[PDB]
Amino acid sequence: MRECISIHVGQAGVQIGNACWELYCLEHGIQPDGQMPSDKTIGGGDDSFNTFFSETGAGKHVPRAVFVDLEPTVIDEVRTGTYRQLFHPEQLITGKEDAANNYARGHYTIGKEIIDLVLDRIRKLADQCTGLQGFLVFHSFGGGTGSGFTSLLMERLSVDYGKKSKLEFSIYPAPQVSTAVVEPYNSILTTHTTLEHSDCAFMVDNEAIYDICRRNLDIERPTYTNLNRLISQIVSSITASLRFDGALNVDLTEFQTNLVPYPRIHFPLATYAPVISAEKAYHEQLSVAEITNACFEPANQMVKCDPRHGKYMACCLLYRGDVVPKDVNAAIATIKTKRSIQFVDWCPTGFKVGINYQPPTVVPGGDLAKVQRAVCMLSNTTAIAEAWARLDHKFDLMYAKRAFVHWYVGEGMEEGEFSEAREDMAALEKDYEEVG
Amino acid sequence: MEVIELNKCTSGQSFEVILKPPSDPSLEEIQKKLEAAEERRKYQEAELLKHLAE
Amino acid sequence: MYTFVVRDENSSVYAEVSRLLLATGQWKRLRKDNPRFNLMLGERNRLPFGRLGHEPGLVQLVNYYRGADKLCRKASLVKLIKTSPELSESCTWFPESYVIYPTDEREVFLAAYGNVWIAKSSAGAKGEGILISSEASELLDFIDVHVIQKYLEKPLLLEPGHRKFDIRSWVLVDHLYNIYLYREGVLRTSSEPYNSTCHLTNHCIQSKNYGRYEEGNEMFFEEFNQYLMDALNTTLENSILLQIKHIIRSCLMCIEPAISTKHLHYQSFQLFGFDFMVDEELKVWLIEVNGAPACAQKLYAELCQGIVDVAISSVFPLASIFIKLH
Amino acid sequence: REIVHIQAGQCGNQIGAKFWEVISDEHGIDPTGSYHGDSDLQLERINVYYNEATGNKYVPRAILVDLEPGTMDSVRSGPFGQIFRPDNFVFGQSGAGNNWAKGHYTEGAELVDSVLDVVRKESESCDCLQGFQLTHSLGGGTGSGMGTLLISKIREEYPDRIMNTFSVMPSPKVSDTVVEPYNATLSVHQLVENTDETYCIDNEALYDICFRTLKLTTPTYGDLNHLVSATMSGVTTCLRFPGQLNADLRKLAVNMVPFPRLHFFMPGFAPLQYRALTVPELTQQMFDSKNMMAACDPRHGRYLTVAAIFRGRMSMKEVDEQMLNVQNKNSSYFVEWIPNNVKTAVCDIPPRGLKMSATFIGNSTAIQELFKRISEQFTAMFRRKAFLHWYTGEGMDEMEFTEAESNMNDLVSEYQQYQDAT
Ligand SMILES: Nc1nc2c(ncn2[C@@H]2O[C@H](COP(=O)(O)OP(=O)(O)OP(=O)(O)O)[C@@H](O)[C@H]2O)c(=O)[nH]1
Ligand SMILES: Nc1ncnc2c1ncn2[C@@H]1O[C@H](COP(=O)(O)OP(=O)(O)CP(=O)(O)O)[C@@H](O)[C@H]1O
Ligand SMILES: Nc1cc(C(F)(F)F)c(-c2cc(N3CCOCC3)nc(N3CCOCC3)c2)cn1
Ligand SMILES: Nc1nc2c(ncn2[C@@H]2O[C@H](COP(=O)(O)OP(=O)(O)O)[C@@H](O)[C@H]2O)c(=O)[nH]1
Ligand SMILES: [Ca+2]
Ligand SMILES: [Ca+2]
Ligand SMILES: [Ca+2]
Ligand SMILES: [Mg+2]
Ligand SMILES: [Mg+2]
Ligand SMILES: [Mg+2]
Repeated sequence: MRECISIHVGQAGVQIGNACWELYCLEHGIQPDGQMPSDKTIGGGDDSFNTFFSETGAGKHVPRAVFVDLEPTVIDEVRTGTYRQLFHPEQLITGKEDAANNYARGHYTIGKEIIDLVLDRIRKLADQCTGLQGFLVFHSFGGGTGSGFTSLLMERLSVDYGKKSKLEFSIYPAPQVSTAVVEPYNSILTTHTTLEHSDCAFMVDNEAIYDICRRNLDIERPTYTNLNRLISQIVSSITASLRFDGALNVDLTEFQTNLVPYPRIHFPLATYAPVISAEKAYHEQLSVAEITNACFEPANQMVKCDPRHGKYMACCLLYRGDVVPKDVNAAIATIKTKRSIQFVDWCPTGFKVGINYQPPTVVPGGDLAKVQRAVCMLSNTTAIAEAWARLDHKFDLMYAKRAFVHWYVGEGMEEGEFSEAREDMAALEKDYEEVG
Repeated sequence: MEVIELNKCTSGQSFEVILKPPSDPSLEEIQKKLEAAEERRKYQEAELLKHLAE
Repeated sequence: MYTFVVRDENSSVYAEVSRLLLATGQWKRLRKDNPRFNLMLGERNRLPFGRLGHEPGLVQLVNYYRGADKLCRKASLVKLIKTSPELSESCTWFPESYVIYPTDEREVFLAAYGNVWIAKSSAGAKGEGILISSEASELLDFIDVHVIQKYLEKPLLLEPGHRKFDIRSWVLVDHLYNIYLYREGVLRTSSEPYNSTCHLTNHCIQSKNYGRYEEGNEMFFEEFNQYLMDALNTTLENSILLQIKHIIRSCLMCIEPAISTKHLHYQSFQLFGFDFMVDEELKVWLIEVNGAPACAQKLYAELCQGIVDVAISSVFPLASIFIKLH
Repeated sequence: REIVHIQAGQCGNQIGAKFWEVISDEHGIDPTGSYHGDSDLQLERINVYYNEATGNKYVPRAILVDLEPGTMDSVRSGPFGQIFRPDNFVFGQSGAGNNWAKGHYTEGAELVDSVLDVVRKESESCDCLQGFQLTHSLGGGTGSGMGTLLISKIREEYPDRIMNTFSVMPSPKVSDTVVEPYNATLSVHQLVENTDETYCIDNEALYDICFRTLKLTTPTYGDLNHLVSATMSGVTTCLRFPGQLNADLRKLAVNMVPFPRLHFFMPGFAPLQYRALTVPELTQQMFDSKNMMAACDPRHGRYLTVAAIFRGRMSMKEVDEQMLNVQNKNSSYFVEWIPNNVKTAVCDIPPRGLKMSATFIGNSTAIQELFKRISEQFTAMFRRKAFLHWYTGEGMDEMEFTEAESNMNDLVSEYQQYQDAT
């Protein structure tokens, strides 16, 4: 067994981490006090769930997680919330004042003063590991901390844990879901500094999550809790293979092996189905054919783009619930004759399939209905470059007038870092255009 | 259409289907960047205090 | 209030559309790069489809289908017809065609090789770039991506004049992927007797005798139907339009899964110009599909108004000249 | 994360007093500093503006400054006058004679250290000081001259903290002396350099609203100040109440100020009766020029950034539909090169006596009109060196007037520069 440390950075990283660990405990039969009656080995073990949870002699199951934020009000909710008893205090790290939506302030000014404490707390987690695989890193693109501190942390993790895999779950900014004016700057600055240190990164567009919450859950004005419980179902689908007995995506390395033929193009598109309203007075359960077809609906993608106008480099289907391989193949055959699925010609036209028999777990009193089967598709398609072009265009609009740049220079950043990061994104856009 | 690498266990199973075949910066360096930005912040503050002293 | 932007200053059709939109008092034109629009009249090339449908609270409609170029480029249209099972290599209404570069199909073309062919490209404009020849060597020496297409040696000739023509049909596909065929088409005729300028019917290429038989070498349906009755004892609908409707519907149904916007975050409509040849057996052949067509001067008013009614006000309601093909 | 509030001179202390009456009522604090509210939302962020003294008393983190006793004896006798910390009243006896030089260079300079003593005492019992807010006028002597001297000395002692002002711009329609354009031109130069956000309150705009809209035949300063404390309560709502927002002063400045010198905001309020106001009426009115508190027409400029704060219980779907409708009807008046530069914020706690309200904060290039009109009034007198002896008698030279005029004209030019940017 090989351990995984999760790192949540900034408000969005922390609140999503809350939602994920709430869900994990429900999936594994772990109560909020950390106890786990099914675990008949007290004080330790090397089961699959031990990749995410350590154990104390009192039988408490403790997330291998650190929460980091530059101000204390979000993590203070963790310290006093339902799951307060779950986390060691050393794992919840807060500063005095935040990065004010300024990458430069999170990276240079405040980052410099807190990074060694964060690394010291992570090292304590790593010293509990018999064989650490690497890190899962959760943050917003748009926040000062999420962008600026995460990129500093990623650089230092590469130094201190050179061999170890790093995966990101990144929240891509959408004005539907309260954004700062400067989030295009922060997104581009953090992508450029983080690109070479991330092996595989899952972007979640707040616009897509927002729309699914409106259209499928009939929530007129989604809250962060609504957004985060939906996001945590997708994260759980992606990480289920590390926490349960399985044979696909068993370690962090396998995500790169299966999804990323070229290091820079390491942003797989996630599509999830079905999302069903819990207050649905009457519902009808969808079949394997139907949820697999739904994975090629842009309305169900985590990033709004059009895969029919890109090319695929890799594709994984992750099913939870009542699914057998025979159904998956019949559904794939039907879809391939009806959908625009074009692979790049230097790659096999195939699907790696994983099935976990336990149907998705849902938070009691939540917005999501229990379904007999669900699937998350991870596909590396050039179509996701649409989101980069959108973001790069907004950056270009503001940067041509140098709007807001003085805030970043004022924190010790040089204007040259702006254009350097922007030319890296242009190269990245050209890379997608070459392969697609 | 071919099914390969079928693995089964009590929790589920995994397999691959194929439709068609095909046709870092050091610690010192980061520290220097951080110190360079700090120095520029220190320069700008000193210019401010010098302006205010005048 | 509805808002739109103009990004193709050379479109005669949407110049008249935007003029109509403004003259309704309920549409306002924004600068080219204001993203807060309802309607984009996009540019012919490099239209940034990826930036549409992300402005919160705005219904966004554009006047091009992303992916429709596959039908509207010559080389790619040949590939589409050949490799689409619904159109098939057996397709009876499209001349034998091969894609030739200066994958390539030079060998299979030679195998097939009345042996007159025509070579063209979509880079060919204003008449030049085209070569009709009976020896394959002269055609390939002229090319050195082009298409080599069987030249229809037996075209239907209008009398008097013994003269070749082509038929342009205008087709509007709305956001619901309804297919609307403008009831008025145009014939673009040669002013020169056909001799096996009198082989290329393009309006610019047309030569003395230009305008002799009809204003600007353009014959409309009322007269052409009336000629078909007098000379051939048949009708335009029976002998030609049934085939035209079938071809239009086949082409557009074929790519519908690849380009439809019915479940997308933005919506598309598009005006297409289809070009047909008629042979002497009254068989209709597709020659080209044009993704950015102009219109006949007399028909500019009616058709531009119909675009606003069917494609624009259907999505943006205010306060039939088309045949629906289904 | 604490804010230290400072109020200076007659206008600054009278508007300041009303501000603390209003927000004390919103937070459930009685005139004796006892909390008698009904909701925990009232206390959750009470520490932003109030210190807790034993007996669960809440004392405003407010410093009251004047160069003469009168207005601060009025505050002390006022409704909530007992709430303020007695040590936090810092006053001289001489006055400043509506003279910026006396506030800035002579009478004010004798008093400023002891004010900075109270500021230091407040700042040093802060867990993590956000920054400072100052209320003053720009047309008199103490708030104008001594107030900007305070800002300069605060910036030197706390160079990394945010500084905000609610600044009242003079107008001949509502004028005490003819030297107001001199006093205001000298102050605007200070504000350009040493504040992060300045909320521009034009007494001309305030008067016209009381006369034309509120139908007040004879507005008093009290009527003007009622509009101002209401707007002050609105713009600080996102600091004082638990929202999904999570914004400190620095975050507000980062999102609202794209170029360091262009940090002068037009505020606005709606409504300006027991009748239920619908969301469309609220949104239409808060963007109406007639609801603006800087006498500038937004249709004469372009918006760089806008914040719109709605208070009360209402449909947010409706809020968004009307916001997006207002933008389409004003498409021409937002700059295209700052994407998504209109922020909508909601707070479920309505102000006293209103079911719903809306506060507008606009960084518009139309604000140049305010500075242009002050520059014109300045130059009409300065061309003849009229009334200058009051200032040269305090040791100022004419060159310092020429520089301040020059600096303001530069500010006007920069606004026109970005108004024409495409
Ligand atoms: N889905 C989701 N998005 C969030 C959440 N919280 C913030 N965001 C988004 O994250 C971006 C803002 O970044 P934050 O994570 O809040 O900022 P931060 O990392 O704490 O940085 P600072 O507060 O500037 O120090 C915006 O685009 C928000 O829409 C959340 O809980 N869920
Ligand atoms: N296979 C064929 N047989 C006979 N004539 C043909 C032909 N292909 C093309 N032509 C003639 O050549 C003319 C121009 O051909 P084509 O349509 O390829 O050029 P083009 O794209 O410039 C006209 P458009 O304005 O419709 O785009 C046609 O009007 C037709 O008369
Ligand atoms: N007085 C105020 C009040 C607000 C607000 F928060 F909106 F109420 C704002 C404000 C404006 C804006 N804008 C202004 C226009 O451009 C969009 C962002 N953003 C924010 N955010 C962004 C990130 O989350 C924290 C608060 C706050 C500024 N000044
Ligand atoms: N809105 C408002 N303006 C005031 C008030 N008192 C004075 N003013 C204005 O402020 C200017 C006079 O400055 P003032 O504050 O009285 O002088 P100071 O005590 O030396 O700062 C003039 O422009 C007056 O119109 C007030 O209570 N409310
Ligand atoms: Ca165990
Ligand atoms: Ca590495
Ligand atoms: Ca004295
Ligand atoms: Mg934060
Ligand atoms: Mg053509
Ligand atoms: Mg006075």
